[PDB]
Amino acid sequence: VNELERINCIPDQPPTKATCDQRGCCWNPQGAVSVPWCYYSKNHSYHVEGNLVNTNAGFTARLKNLPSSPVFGSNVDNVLLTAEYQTSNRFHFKLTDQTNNRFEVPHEHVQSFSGNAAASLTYQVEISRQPFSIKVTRRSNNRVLFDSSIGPLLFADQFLQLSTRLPSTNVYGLGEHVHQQYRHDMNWKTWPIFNRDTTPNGNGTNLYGAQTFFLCLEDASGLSFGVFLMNSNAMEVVLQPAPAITYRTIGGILDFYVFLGNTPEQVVQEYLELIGRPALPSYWALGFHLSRYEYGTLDNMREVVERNRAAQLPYDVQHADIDYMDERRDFTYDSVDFKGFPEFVNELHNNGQKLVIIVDPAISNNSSSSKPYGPYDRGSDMKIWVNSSDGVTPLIGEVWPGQTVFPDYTNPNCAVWWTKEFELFHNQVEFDGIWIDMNEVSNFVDGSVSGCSTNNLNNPPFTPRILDGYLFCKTLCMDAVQHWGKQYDIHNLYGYSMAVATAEAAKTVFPNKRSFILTRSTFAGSGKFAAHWLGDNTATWDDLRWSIPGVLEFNLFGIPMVGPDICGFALDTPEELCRRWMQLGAFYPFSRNHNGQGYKDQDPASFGADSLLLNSSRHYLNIRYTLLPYLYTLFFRAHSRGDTVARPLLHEFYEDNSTWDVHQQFLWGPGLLITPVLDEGAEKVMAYVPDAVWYDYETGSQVRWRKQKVEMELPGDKIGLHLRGGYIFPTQQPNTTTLASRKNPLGLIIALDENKEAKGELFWDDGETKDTVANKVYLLCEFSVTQNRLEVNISQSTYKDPNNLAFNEIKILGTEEPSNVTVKHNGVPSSPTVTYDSNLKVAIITDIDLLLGEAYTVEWAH
Ligand SMILES: *[C@@H]1O[C@H](CO)[C@@H](O)[C@H](O)[C@H]1NC(C)=O
Ligand SMILES: *[C@@H]1O[C@H](CO)[C@@H](O)[C@H](O)[C@H]1NC(C)=O
Ligand SMILES: OC[C@@H]1[C@@H](O)[C@H](O)[C@H]2[C@H](O)[C@@H](O)CN21
Repeated sequence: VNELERINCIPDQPPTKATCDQRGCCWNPQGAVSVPWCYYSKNHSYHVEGNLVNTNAGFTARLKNLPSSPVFGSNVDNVLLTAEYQTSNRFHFKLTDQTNNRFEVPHEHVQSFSGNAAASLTYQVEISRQPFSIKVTRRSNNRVLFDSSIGPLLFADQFLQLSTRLPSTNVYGLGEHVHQQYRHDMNWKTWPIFNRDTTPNGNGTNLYGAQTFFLCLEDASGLSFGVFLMNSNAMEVVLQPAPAITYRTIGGILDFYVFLGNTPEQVVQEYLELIGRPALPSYWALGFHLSRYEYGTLDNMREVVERNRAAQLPYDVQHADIDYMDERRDFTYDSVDFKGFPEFVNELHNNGQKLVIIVDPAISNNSSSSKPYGPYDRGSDMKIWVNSSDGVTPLIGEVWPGQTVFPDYTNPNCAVWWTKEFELFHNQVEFDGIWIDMNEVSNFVDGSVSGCSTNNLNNPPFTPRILDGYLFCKTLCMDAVQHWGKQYDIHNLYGYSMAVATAEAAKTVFPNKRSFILTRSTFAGSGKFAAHWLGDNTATWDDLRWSIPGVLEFNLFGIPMVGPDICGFALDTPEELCRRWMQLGAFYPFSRNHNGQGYKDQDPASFGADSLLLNSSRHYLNIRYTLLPYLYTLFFRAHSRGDTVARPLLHEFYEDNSTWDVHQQFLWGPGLLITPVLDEGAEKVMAYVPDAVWYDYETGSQVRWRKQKVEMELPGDKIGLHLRGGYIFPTQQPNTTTLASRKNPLGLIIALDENKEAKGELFWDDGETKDTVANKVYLLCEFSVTQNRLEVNISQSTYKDPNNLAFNEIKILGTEEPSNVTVKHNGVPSSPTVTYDSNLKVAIITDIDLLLGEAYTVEWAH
């Protein structure tokens, strides 16, 4: 056994020969650092008993345990393998207990399979009998993708483990963590996964969400595949240089999906096809959001709002944190500190702005005849709380308002209750969206106000290396009881269930509107319902750098609307950091400056009406807003097809191995390259320029760099922004709100490729109605340039914007001087103004009016 291929048989303690011998494993203390001294023997685990049986979907096999040591308790003697050839690109297999029903994730989107095996499979499945192994190969090149034969199958009631070899070290995914880099360190590394209230820092702990998806780029051809484990129990993922990955979980079942694609993007599309594509957001959510913990008073909030508005900051959304509430209790506001809250809501609305309020799951149990608290009374009446293990008594914990009960969002009735609470509150404060927080669920006491009983749920035979090392730390007892089951099994599903229930509530509170939901805790599929922010970061240069892979990873998980707290939540933010963070932050798909309690102000206009920071912030935010039709179309593609929004360079340039570990730059979709300065004191960035024609966004000039590392000069007022030749970018003159901005003239940026051609698209709908895509009430158009000719084609034309929108400017990059510019509408002509910069090779066509929704040909000569 090559030492990189050793599968650690002692994950639970310092390795000894005595434990090694008791477990029947192999002992060799002479490897390098982290090489397991004790590893599994070559035969051990399960064997296929009898023949595989063909089914309509695929096949089943009976696996029988080869007796061995009972290390982590009650082992499963007869295992059923059920394999389903679900589509040409998606293989599904599950290992279950043959004679006992086990917990299986009650996912809202994913349905059980009742089909016939798909035809024309891009993969082949090979089963070995003695001992059991499952292998999934790519048919085209027989590349082994999944191969369990590197280690055993382990299947005890509270310890399940399967490993797979990997075809490369190009592995991206898993969460929620601060991985610091984007390409996984396949050196010996364990990542624990269990939804936990913890700090995203340099420690690499489990965080707020649970994301088992990873994608592997096989080689420079782009061939890629992905793996998803459908399991909501505590677990860890062990990575090793074989290269190999081991999933180690403490309940449920091993329910695996293997996705094949021809590109990394297609793998993400295959994954999101299964778990659920992200919601199309409200167009205003794409705007800049402003927030802080503890304005303290409405007057303080109003003062921040008005200095930023006075600064002409693009600024769509104001968030109200727990200081709006009466003593930190849901569905109230402070009648003294926040007196006039409803009038302030009207002010926001009249300014073209939106209010997002924070809401917490945990509900104060402090209610009496003399001082009723409605949310609690109404919730008790309905019996929708999480119960202690007796199954009848609501579990009592402690969060912001003191002692609290916790809604059971897995109960359908709880969503009815939750909806009515929002209905009643909306009648008082007309908020536009909801920020759901602390929904892991988080508890200021461990378990409950009286702790948790010592038992196998609260104290299991094996605990993954989760922060603190106890499941119940800062959350509910594992034996707590809910509709979908015991907390042990469904803990990782609380934030997901809460997002589902909050979207249900939006059906009533915001009829036929998308609204906006921001969630802390997530599970696979939460993007269908909500955006995410990366939690309680810190105002440091490390945190600025770590933001990028975290953003890219959530785009793989199908939560493309993701970003950090710009400028850093904890700590006073240095001006230079916040300036660079705001430059970068204008390009996070979710863009919010948020600040923790008590720290110095970090809202852009607090640095000075004339400061370099405010000026730069406004500049790059005006650029973000200009490119909102482009961003919005990318979200339309993420919603309808499953594309990423913030995208790794390698997803576009996978043929180029120099892009495989790039995590300090990213793309918006296929065509905009963002290069932030990420280092203190720096006015330069060491950057990678991919294999394409690139144009400086502001000047339009073609860079001379192609396929190489560069020192990009980026003074304190700049971030690198380049447009990819070959792409057409729809724009819209910006305003301080998207309400206003959406009524402005549009533009096209045509960045020509080496062949003087370019292509693009634009999606347009009302920007807020739910179902516009499903119901085909939208405009979709395509732009193509092939020497001397721009064509605007209309493929879907069932929405006409009432604001007479039209492209009134076309900027062509990398062009020779255009002459005789003709504009035809269905072949019918019809002279635009043409301005030309011979040094830069930029033409701008103005005095033109291409109505959104109409087909045109713009023609020119040279
Ligand atoms: C919690 O207990 C109440 C009775 O107090 C009951 O009506 C409800 O069904 C219980 N919920 C669960 C998940 O057992
Ligand atoms: C920008 O928005 C304001 C409202 O705040 C509006 O009055 C103004 O006319 C808008 N700009 C354009 C170009 O219409
Ligand atoms: O509402 C109080 C704070 C917010 O300011 C913060 O963004 C959020 C984090 O999840 C925790 O720090 C708790 N929440």
